[PDB]
Amino acid sequence: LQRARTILEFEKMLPEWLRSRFRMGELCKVADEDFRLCLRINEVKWTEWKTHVSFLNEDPGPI
Amino acid sequence: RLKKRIFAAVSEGCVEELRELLQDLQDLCRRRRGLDVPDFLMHKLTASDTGKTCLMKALLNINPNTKEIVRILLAFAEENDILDRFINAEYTEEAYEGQTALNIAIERRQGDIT
Repeated sequence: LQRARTILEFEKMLPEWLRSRFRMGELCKVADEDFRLCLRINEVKWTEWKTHVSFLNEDPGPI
Repeated sequence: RLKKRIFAAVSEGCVEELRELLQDLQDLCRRRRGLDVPDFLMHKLTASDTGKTCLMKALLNINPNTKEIVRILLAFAEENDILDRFINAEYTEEAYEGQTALNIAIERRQGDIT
């Protein structure tokens, strides 16, 4: 929590052109006519086996 | 545009749409020179950039009517004498090289289709 206050105070003293260079997230199409900035997190789960039905991409590699 | 409607109908689970696209594929092939007809019919059922077949496209999209669709595509390829090369096609791109339709059916936990 103490380090988090230091991070946000450093972020406010940056110029607006340099705020655009350091940009969290990527633009993704999550639905029909719906574009949102999103953050990617990977995960491995060994205990609940299911057939995968809901996904945004058929091909599972880094594309 | 016959290639586009087959891959779309096989993903959504449209049985009655699929049988009509296959009969029109039967008609387009019979009026031909007759030299490389198995090379022509595998040119229609395969995406050219990835090597993905319409059998692979159905198994990636599990529907309430998936097990009926697979029987239609296998009975179709049997009567055109290409049942071997249709069921053992592979991906060609470097990311997924070697993956087959049996590989997809095991990962999707389809014990009856395997």
